[PDB]
Amino acid sequence: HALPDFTSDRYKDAYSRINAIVIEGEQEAHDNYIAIGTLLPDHVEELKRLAKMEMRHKKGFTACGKNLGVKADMDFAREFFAPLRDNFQTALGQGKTPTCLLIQALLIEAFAISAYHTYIPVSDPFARKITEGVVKDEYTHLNYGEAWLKANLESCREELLEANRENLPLIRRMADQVAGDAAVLQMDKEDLIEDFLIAYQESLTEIGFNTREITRMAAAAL
Ligand SMILES: CCOCCOCCOCCCCCCCCCCC=O
Ligand SMILES: [Fe+3]
Ligand SMILES: [Fe+3]
Repeated sequence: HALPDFTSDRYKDAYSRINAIVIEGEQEAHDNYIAIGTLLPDHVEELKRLAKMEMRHKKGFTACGKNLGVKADMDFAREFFAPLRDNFQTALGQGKTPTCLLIQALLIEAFAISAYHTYIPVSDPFARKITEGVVKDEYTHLNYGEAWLKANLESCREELLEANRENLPLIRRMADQVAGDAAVLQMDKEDLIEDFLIAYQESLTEIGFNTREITRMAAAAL
């Protein structure tokens, strides 16, 4: 806390959707951290700094698409995120800070970390430097969210178990929907799943969940 042919129509086609998802994910991260600031007004300056970070990342990932001569399929990306975006919006409107934090700071960050770690060894030299820069910049020891959830665990255990039950399957469906395009990019779905589960288990351990609790939570993916 072998390399694909980056110039082929097959590669560019799959990249148009993967690149769009990463770009949209970064925009949504910016919007979510600002929204979280309305729930945690004393966290506004840290959340503004984290939102500026994600926008820097959005620009770097936009340049990855441009460098390969690929037009990002933004409509596909907006639809890909719509279920999780809807649940974040519902929790936000209800003032459900633990749900908002689990979605953004835990699920989405672990999803991003796994994607970046899996992509790095199979990426083009331009995108590799951008992605490595993004991982060597997803940072505090604990996120605004480990740290707030670690500090507030006793008041929000049941909501966290509910948020996980509702949102972890959405993350699994997202991984299923993009597995084909990820394989075109020479990424193995099993590596993505393994890295996500490890990153998510690490965050849950840090927050104060025990092994049995984590096992039951990870099982909600099915
Ligand atoms: C239940 C296992 O779920 C496995 C999910 O594995 C991750 C597969 O994701 C590959 C698609 C790439 C999407 C990257 C998301 C970018 C979000 C960046 C937002 C920054 O906080
Ligand atoms: Fe990011
Ligand atoms: Fe992030």
